[PDB]
Amino acid sequence: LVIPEKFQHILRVLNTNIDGRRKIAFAITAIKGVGRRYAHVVLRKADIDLTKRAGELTEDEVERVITIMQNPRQYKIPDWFLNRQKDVKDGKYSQVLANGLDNKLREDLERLKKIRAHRGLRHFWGLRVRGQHTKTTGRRGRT
Amino acid sequence: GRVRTKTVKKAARVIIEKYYTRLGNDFHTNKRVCEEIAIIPSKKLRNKIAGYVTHLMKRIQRGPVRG
Amino acid sequence: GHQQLYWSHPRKFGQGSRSCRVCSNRHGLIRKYGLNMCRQCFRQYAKDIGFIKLD
Amino acid sequence: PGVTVKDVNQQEFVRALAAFLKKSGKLKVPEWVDTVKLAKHKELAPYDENWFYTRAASTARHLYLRGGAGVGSMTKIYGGRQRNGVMPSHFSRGSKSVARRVLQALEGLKMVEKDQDGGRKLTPQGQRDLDRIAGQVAAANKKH
Amino acid sequence: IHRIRITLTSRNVKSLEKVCADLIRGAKEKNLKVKGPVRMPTKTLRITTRKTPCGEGSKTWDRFQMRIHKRLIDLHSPSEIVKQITSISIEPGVEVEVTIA
Amino acid sequence: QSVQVFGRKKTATAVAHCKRGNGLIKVNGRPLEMIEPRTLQYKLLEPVLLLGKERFAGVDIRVRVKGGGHVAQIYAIRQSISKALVAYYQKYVDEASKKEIKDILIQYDRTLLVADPRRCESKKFGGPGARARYQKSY
Amino acid sequence: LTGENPLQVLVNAIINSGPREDSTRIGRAGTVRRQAVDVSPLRRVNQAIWLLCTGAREAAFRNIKTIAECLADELINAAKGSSNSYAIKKKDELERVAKSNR
Amino acid sequence: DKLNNLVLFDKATYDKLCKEVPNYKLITPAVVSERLKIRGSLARAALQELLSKGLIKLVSKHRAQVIYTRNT
RNA sequence: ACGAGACUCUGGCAUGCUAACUAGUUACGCGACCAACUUCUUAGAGGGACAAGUGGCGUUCAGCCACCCGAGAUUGAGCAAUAACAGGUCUGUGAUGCCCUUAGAUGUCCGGGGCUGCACGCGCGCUACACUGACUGGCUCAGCGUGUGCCUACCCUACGCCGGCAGGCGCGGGUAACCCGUUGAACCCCAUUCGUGAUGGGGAUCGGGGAUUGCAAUUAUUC
Repeated sequence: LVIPEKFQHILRVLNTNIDGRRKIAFAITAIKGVGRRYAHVVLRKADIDLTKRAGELTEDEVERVITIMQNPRQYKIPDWFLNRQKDVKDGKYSQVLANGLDNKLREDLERLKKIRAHRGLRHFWGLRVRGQHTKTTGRRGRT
Repeated sequence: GRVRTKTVKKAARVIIEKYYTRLGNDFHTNKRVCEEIAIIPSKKLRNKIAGYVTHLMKRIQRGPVRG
Repeated sequence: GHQQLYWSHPRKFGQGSRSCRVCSNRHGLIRKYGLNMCRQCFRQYAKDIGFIKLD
Repeated sequence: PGVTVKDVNQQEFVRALAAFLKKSGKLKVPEWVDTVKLAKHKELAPYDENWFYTRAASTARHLYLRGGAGVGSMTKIYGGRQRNGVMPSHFSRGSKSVARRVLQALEGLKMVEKDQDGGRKLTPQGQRDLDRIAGQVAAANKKH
Repeated sequence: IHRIRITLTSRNVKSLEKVCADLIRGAKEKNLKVKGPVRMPTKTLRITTRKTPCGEGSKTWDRFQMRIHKRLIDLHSPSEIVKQITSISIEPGVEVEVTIA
Repeated sequence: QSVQVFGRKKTATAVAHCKRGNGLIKVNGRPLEMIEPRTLQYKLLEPVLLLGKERFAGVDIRVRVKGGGHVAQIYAIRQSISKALVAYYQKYVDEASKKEIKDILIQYDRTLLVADPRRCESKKFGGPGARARYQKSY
Repeated sequence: LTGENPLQVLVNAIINSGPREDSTRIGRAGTVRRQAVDVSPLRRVNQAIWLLCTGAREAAFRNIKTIAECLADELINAAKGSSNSYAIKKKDELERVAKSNR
Repeated sequence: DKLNNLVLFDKATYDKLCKEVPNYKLITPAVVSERLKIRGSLARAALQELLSKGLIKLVSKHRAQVIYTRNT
């Protein structure tokens, strides 16, 4: 129950720059496509256990997860695990990275504005696009 | 509160005045005799009448009561 | 003519297809157990039907 | 003089039965086991790997309640709140393609099979075999 | 089969129990084996309605009740005996159903 | 020739089939203290060690234990052990041993013979529940 | 794990840390002082116990020593007769303040 | 605002804090977590390693407070 | 003499009673040494609680307080007095008294704008703060109830196409303690966990997988 790995005051995974204060392996909110049941499934598929010591966990497991997500369509694993699926401009789910790029693509609002639709303005003003009622309840969104 | 109304009070008074022979001091025996010698249309009211009959029997075993 | 108009697209949930069997009123209908009375007519006839107040 | 398979507390009983069923060595789980959510009330996927073995033994007991065993009654053990956002709750279950794949892996095991009228039924010969195995692991190296 | 069932249903218990006792006594007058009266859980019909005909006043509701009591007695006898025991000038309200099953 | 009042409380139950035989005590349908919820094992440990083996050396017990709810079937196991012991000693040996050992068991605690009569009460008139009322405006 | 007797502290902090007087309201108005009273010890000791429920919670609530592990201090809060507590000395500060009215 | 403690495993510094647990009157994961201000899971791992060494016996398990004792 | 009480319904209790082939079972029982006169569920002619016993307060009255014993010791509701009000209802009723408009009858016809806005003019509503909140799916859980032709064309539901289950189609059961169902995409729990609180802990919108099939839903249906 010993490991010769050395504590690293600086660690780098995906070029993010965020406050490293707490533990790891489920504060991966900086990592976009790992965590919860899918990461549990991958780790169980890798046949690893929890007989080590928590607190000091390295990042190789999540690197392997992203490596398998580089070619996820080969093994026919249930393919509802990527973020934006069945989008226009491609019949597949390609790779992207870096922050400042994903949050925008969570709302692919170029073609829906180009079509001269109410949807572009519904999305743009920070208001409802499906119709959340906004006069007595439903006041969250700008505070 | 547990104040007995005129119904149970008057029924107990009449039962004691008319069948003082049979009534005793026990609630169970007073209950049985009250059921026998009177047509009490409810069992709760019968039990209340028997309880007040027992209370008044204790009262009159210690002297005369005016009712 | 008549068949060119009638029975084209089914009205599967007609509120106007139901009425109180006593006064032929649209509203307050009691369809449970097949009463098919409005609530006022039911209150008038509740004792005769067999429904009585206990609780 | 005749041992019942529901004789020990079912935790270690199903644990040992699953140990036997995995020690047979002829059956390896397919690739549609854990990535299925089954029901909503969970947060994670099957991780034990003996989930198939438990499904079959539990299903047997389900008959020790009634014929034509099916999954919804089996999964009604834990009900209460299931807050699902903007719509009320449901009553637990799993998936039927999972059941079909477990059946495809279950043929040749004489454990649990369908019937002609709808539902499941018990395999008495395999029943006796597993009873004998459980009894003779209990009475040889568990209570001496 | 000679298994015949009689199902007794009424909204009140006094008359239903009177009819049940009458039929049990009748089947015991003759030397007949009779399965004792079996009581269904007496399903209760509820209709809750606003008391007002308009929509005015304190929201007050009527809680109407209708309880249906069901008993079934099992005995083995041909149809003529059942037909004879039915014609007893029955009291109103107790619906009698006989099935040869 | 049918002496059974079994063991119940709240929602659960346990059919106390008590009969003369070899005399070994069958409890929980499972080994003594490994119950999977684990919450209330120690209450079962009071009487079985208090009384002794010889008192229960002839009691062959066969109980069908059912019912969800810890406070129901737990403490109903103790109600059943007390009541089955009472009936066994009464119908088989005498009343004096019955009163002695039963007095010991039911003087350890009272709550055996009495369950909570508390039940959920009706949703009342013009309110979300039994006593709460909808908010009144002026 | 103890083997010895924890009885000393187990009794000797809480179960006579207890205060000796609480207060009550005066007349019909005036929220500036409180008339000192007492109770047969149970109500005042267990009012200290209730404020200690709040105090031990806040010693756990958003704090380091958590619930299901304060067994030593809880046995202290339970057993019998001497004085070391904290919310009880809060109650004793209030005790003296309201007791200046005798 | 988590504190900074020496967690590195060295030829020297590693064997200077692992033989300090039995130097206290009260030695539990709770006491170590409230006093020495390092994860209680580290103390649980330490007692697990002690159990592996063969000087105690494990009884039951929990996510916070485990039972390891001895009868010799 | 009404009203109050009594009363009716409803809960809470039977080593008791009446009996059930839909719950429940005994050494001339198998599928296993390597037709119990009925009690858990159901429901009936009954029983049980009376301030009844004791102690203390009370022109030693009515009664009050406490305590054994007890399943239970002011115990859910329903019903509820003349005079009342210009309270609401003529839009529930060929229940009902007439001053009195209009043809744009307050009839029909999957037909058809709003009201599903956002500087709020108001009212009823939709929501828990940490090892307690939620996942391991690793042990038998709840109902209260509903469910298919006078009208009538509209009922509740038990396997597979299979992406990961309601489910677009074949399939049986149930006019129901017989089927749904010992209530079929639910406990609150838990080897995904918080070491002292913005993290794993409880969701600001809002995008894809096949959509229960309701012309429309967006100008209210659908993981």
